Amino acid sequence: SKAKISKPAPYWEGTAVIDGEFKELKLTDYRGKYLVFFFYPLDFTFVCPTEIIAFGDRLEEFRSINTEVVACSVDSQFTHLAWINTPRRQGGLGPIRIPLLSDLTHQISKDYGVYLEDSGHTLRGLFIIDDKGILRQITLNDLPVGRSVDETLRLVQAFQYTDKHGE
Amino acid sequence: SKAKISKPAPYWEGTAVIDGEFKELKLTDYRGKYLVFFFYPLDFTFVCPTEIIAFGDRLEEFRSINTEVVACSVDSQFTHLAWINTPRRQGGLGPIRIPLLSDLTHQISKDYGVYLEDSGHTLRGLFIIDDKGILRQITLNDLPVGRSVDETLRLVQAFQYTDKHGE
Amino acid sequence: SKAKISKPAPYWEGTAVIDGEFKELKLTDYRGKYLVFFFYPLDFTFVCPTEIIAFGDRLEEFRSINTEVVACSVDSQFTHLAWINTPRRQGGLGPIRIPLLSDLTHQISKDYGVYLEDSGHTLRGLFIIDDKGILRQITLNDLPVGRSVDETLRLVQAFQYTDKHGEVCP
Amino acid sequence: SKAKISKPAPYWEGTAVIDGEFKELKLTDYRGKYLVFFFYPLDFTFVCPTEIIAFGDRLEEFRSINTEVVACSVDSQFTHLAWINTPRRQGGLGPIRIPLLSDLTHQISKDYGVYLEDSGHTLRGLFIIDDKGILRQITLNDLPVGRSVDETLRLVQAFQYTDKHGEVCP
Amino acid sequence: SKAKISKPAPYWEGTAVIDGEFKELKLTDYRGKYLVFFFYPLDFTFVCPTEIIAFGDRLEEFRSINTEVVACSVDSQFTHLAWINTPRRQGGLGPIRIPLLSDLTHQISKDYGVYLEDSGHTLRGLFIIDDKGILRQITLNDLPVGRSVDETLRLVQAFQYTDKHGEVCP
Amino acid sequence: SKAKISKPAPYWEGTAVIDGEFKELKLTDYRGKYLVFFFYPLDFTFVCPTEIIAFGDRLEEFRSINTEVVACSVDSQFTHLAWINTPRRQGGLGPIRIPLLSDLTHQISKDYGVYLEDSGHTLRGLFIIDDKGILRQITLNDLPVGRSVDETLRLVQAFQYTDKHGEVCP
Amino acid sequence: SKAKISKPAPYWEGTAVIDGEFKELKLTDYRGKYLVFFFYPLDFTFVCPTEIIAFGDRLEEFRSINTEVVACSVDSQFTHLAWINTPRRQGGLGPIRIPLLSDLTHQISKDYGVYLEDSGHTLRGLFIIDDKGILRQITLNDLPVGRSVDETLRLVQAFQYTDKHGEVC
Amino acid sequence: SKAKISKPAPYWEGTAVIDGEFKELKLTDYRGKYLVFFFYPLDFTFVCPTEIIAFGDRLEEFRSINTEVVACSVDSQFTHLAWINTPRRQGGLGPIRIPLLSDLTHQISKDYGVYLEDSGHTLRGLFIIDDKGILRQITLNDLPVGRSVDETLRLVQAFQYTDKHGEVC
Amino acid sequence: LSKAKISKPAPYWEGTAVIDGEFKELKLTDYRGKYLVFFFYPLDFTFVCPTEIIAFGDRLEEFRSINTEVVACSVDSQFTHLAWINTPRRQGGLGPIRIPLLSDLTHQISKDYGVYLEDSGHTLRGLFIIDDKGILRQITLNDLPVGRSVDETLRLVQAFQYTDKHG
Amino acid sequence: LSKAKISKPAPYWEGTAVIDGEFKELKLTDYRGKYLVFFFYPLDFTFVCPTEIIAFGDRLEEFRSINTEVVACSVDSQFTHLAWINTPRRQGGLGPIRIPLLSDLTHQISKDYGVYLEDSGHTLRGLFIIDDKGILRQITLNDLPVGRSVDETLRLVQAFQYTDKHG
Repeated sequence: SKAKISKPAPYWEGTAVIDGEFKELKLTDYRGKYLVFFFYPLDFTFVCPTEIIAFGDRLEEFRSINTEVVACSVDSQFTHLAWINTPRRQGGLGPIRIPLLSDLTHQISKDYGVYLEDSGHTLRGLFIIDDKGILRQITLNDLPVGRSVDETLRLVQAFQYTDKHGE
Repeated sequence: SKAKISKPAPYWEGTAVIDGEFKELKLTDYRGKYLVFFFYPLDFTFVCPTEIIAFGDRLEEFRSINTEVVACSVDSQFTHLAWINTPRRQGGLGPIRIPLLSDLTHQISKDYGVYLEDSGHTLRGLFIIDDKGILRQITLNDLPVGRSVDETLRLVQAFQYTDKHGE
Repeated sequence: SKAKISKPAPYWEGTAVIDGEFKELKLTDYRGKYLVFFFYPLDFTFVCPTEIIAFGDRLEEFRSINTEVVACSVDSQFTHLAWINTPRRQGGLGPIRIPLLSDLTHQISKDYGVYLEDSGHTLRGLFIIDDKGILRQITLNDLPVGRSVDETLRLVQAFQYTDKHGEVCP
Repeated sequence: SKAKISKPAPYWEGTAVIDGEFKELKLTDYRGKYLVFFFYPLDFTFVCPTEIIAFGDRLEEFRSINTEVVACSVDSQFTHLAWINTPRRQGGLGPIRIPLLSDLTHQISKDYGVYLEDSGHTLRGLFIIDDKGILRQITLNDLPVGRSVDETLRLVQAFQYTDKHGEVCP
Repeated sequence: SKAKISKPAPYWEGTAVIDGEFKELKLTDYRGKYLVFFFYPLDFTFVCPTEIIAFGDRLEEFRSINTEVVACSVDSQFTHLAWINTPRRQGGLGPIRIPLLSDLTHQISKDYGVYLEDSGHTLRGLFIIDDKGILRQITLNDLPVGRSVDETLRLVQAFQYTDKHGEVCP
Repeated sequence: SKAKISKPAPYWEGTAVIDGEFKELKLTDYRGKYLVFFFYPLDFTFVCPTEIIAFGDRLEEFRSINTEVVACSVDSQFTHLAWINTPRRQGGLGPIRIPLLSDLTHQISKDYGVYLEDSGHTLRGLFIIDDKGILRQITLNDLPVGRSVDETLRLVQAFQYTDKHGEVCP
Repeated sequence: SKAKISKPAPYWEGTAVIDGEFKELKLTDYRGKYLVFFFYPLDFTFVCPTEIIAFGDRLEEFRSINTEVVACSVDSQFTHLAWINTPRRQGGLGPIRIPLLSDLTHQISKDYGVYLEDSGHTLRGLFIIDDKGILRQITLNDLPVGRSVDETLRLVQAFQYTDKHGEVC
Repeated sequence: SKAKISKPAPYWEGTAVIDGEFKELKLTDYRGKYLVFFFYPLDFTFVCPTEIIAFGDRLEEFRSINTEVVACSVDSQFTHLAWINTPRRQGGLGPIRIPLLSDLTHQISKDYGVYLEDSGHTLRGLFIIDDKGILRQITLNDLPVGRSVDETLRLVQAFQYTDKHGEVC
Repeated sequence: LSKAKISKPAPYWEGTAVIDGEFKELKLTDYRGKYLVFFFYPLDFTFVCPTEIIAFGDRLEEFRSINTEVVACSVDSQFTHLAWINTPRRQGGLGPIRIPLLSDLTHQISKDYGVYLEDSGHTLRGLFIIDDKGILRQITLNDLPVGRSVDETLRLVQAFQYTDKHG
Repeated sequence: LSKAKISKPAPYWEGTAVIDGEFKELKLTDYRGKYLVFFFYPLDFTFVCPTEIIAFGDRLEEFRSINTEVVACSVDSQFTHLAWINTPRRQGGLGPIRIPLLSDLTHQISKDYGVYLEDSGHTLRGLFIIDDKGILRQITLNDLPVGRSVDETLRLVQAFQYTDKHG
């Protein structure tokens, strides 16, 4: 694992799905803004994707504080694309406004210390990266428990407040 | 790579989709029969899956010579399941009678020497394993070119003929 | 770091201040209960200890869901006790309901991966350990931003709910 | 093995019998053409050389798609020439149209990953190399089962088709 | 330990409390003066701080012989400041004229060979460093026993004397 | 090389052609007899095979002094059989009384220090091995020059003589 | 160095001059008593050995508190004896009540961390070892500056006091 | 061993007895000529040295084909000279036309692979070296069995023949 | 390990010696241009008469008339050498002496000449003949109980000087 | 490297010696129970008179009356030693001799006694006094041009036997 608090967050690049198209995406495309970078275990499971949907539905609240949100699994960009194109009712994701980055090679998961070598995918990991590319926060959940948009917004707001005013 | 001609084919186990259900599958479940074990690059691409369909449609010809056929990619069993449940017309696989083994951890691809470390999936690799678990044939194609059911049947028939009659 | 989600949380033992007394405290003392185990950077700073006080003031919310809280810094047990004996209105901690564990040697901070080699103290690390001694959650924050009791309770509840009932929803 | 799909096929050079003469033959001599490069186990066995003869007898099918064929075993160039000079009706090879490369030192077999350390000869390995010297295909068979000219032509055609036009179908 | 008699005292730097405020302090800030540099185990313990106070009250005796005194423990500078701000009556140090240097990382203590790996703090170690930065004397005491200001003054005057005049006694 | 004068000749085994058929042959099959074991570079070359034929025709001279002869090259046993089956007139060996051992893996040749890494075959090497498996004599010739049956007979009789009677001449 | 505070003091053994006689001496011979174990650089030098003399002359202040003193240098036992048999007024040490241990091989000096590799003798090192053989105090001085008997006594008394009562205040 | 067929023969140099005089001799002194370079075990033994004698007595058969012979043992040049100055009829070698090279340090024997570590002398090793300094032939015999001048001649003639014409038939 | 090799430069040494009752820095190379007899003796002030040193002392003009110096060495300090010299013979001392007593306090010189006994802390009886070019010509090592002869040493020096000139 | 250490067992040696004109296997331990003077000389048959060996030969009864044997050694073979003995002195030989000449043909004995000159292939002039318990008591190493004295050797042996008994 290369992810260390107060150090540049580890570099990543891959293929994401953004508004239904394949795009090359780099961690460093987000310099100048806070980034919530998070991992989820797999597309197309039998468990509703409440957390991705929750982050998707609430994106303008991140955007109004100069923050982007990128989600990532070990799935191919082709799987992400199909998942998005499957309607929510059939067990799919549906349209989403959050980029789904593919970590097909697993390099990215390993660098972020979230990769489950016995399973082949990640745990639930979330990372808050500031506008200088510095890693400010790490949250790792065992699989059965998701993340909260509200907790994430508090953390982002607090790191931004302390960046300007100290303490 | 651990795959060597005339040596036991390397052991594998994982989750497969077989008739639309998840099943634990082991290379060694096929002892007593010839096995055509093959890898393909990914589910849900924009390229028709002619080869998987071809092998699927022609399965009884393998079965009448005591031969099973298993296909494998680095995709999750959940992705395989969704791919099978997407109709052929929408860019899916449709029903298939061939197990789709998941190599989510990539261990299996690495052992078979078919894993593309820069890409995160396999090339087009096919392996003929006899009823004693011994590896008899290796075919590796660069991605753009598929396999032939007829060539595969010739090879299986020939190895079976030579097992009994020599030469 | 020896701290791995899904594995036995790394063993620790040390001197804690518990109700104004020095007691030997061990991780296995918490077997049979959930444990919120968190690190904080230093006693006696000029910045209000709002986040440690919050946990102690709200401790019954943990205890009513069979969960204990232990706080830890690299400070000695003597510094802990002096901090506790300083009134909040003077910037002290005041009397507190949760053990303050001393990690003077730095071993526990290092095993938890929260030690800052260049500063000599830890960042803000929090760890949720189930009643079987298994690590379930790791929250690590840069120095300037504290933890939430509400978030921590949501996490503990969620882990106990899924411990008993499993999958979240259809 | 140095043989990797998508990488420059491993360089080789040696003495080949070409139209009953010894010539120095190199892999780069084939630049600008596809090359089917295959190994076979041994000259002068009691088993009909049906598979080597097939390739030579059908060579114009390769040449009309800008492809050359070179066969190779661990035998010396002298053994190759003697095999060629033995009539098919005596079990010899007879005159043949494709070079027979000698890999007497075993280096080329080893670079191709087809050498059998315990036997001192190769298995049945075949390699399709594009006109840029890149390896596109590896076919390795156990000893008792030969290669197909038809399969090999299908593969070469498919690689040239996708070299120019790309993806197979919608 | 890096501390060797007749070699430059091991470099150190850190945050010290000097007249009730945080200051960066370096060993090299003392070039041109003798330095009494001593370690004590911990702030805020139940044992009376006799030895630091004795050095403090008697500081002028060192200053009149061009000598500074600096004390050090593994406590943070914030704990050092709180201890100074605690009246001697409740267990504090009270106002003090000597800097309290913080060795929070434990590096300075390790470099001086005074750190106790099993307890997380130092034993009672004292060092006489001359005006040229050279280490002249090492005193190491097990925990229970303090240092004497008079003995320290005798060693300092002895070194200054032999610096200037070489000779002891015919 | 593992071949050392006065030590057991390096063990070997392989397939030999003996009276026109394949036989497994082992160095230890010769215990109780002297063995002339010699290597020649290749079957089927343009240079006349004078030396093998000379050993062949004169075999009875070795047999009458309890000595066997075995020849070896890196060719396969199939090439050895074809060479024997080729009339001397067209470039063959013709019928032959000495076994042709195959060293296809190159192991036996390496063990005897006769292998040429850059050519893939042996130089002209000959070894006299006594009835107790001990190596008594090594002759190594660059390629162009053959061995003499008379010289080989002189060495064999000399060793048998000194075996029995020790002495050379007063 | 093998000398570590709170750990058994490094074992030593060798020939000492005791009472103008050569005797084999061991650290373990001192179990049951406190030991002031001190190294001095060389016999027969041009500077008054008032520091070894001072310990010998005030020896009873150690013994009345169950403490022995042993002095040690890299000189041979023969040289120690010659030094003793040479009168104070003449460069000698004269008769002395404390054992002089020879560290001729330098093993003991190296074990105590007091050996100077470039000069071939020790600095001025003093070690306080309790009745259980545990090292309690280390005093190391650069060559020009001697030890004080009063400070050594203060230290021994303080260790013995805290051994029994544990608690300054 | 450094002696490898087809490679330059390992360089050697040392003192030889040539013509009853000590001379410095080198492998390179032989460039332009074929060299029979042969090792024999020891001077002064109880068995007829008929094998060195045989080479000396038939030396002209070598020289008429541009070939020199040099014999070598681990004995010193002084011993070689004593052996030469001792008459055949008395255990000696007598006068001899071939240089006797001393390998007293054993370096030359070890470089040629002929040294027996347990006995301290060589086996019966012979080396044929061409006019370009390339090693062409190695003959190694167990101690009891000598070399033949006729076979050596046959070998030299054959190398020279094939050097020029290349092709038996 | 020993650095003293016959026919090689004698190992370099430097230290304090007592010369005519005074301390002087002395080094091996001070002797270049002259032959040097350099010998070790085990210790000052033992109960065994210092016969051999006295013997070399008394016969020093025999060495000097053949351009040869003599230097004695033990591991004792230069302060002990001075006391031993300043102690009358009848009291067990050396008495006045006209050869330098070199101190090998650090023991490095003894170790370099291969005469140090690591279990005792002093040297055995070792003697070295070094020629005017600094070359070691002779090594004599005696177990403790047996001393060196001045006559033998003289014979050896004159023999080396003779063959230096005439072979 | 040398194994010869004063006060330790002399290094073991075995070889062929010429004794009274015959070959005999000889080993160091044949001398246990007696003192042994064991010395090396560089070579047989040189142009330099063999004075020292003859000297030890001629004076052998002086050694034997003090329970002491003498054995001479060079790197020459036992065959050369025999020829040298069987060559009359006036012809440059040794002539009849009553000390064993040991052959160190392999050079191991010379190396173990630290007397072998690796650039020349023979030994320097080395002499060893070994007591009746096999203990090395004295080492004398002389550069080539200078020989050993029988009188010194006698003095050294009698001195060791004297202090063995009386200190």
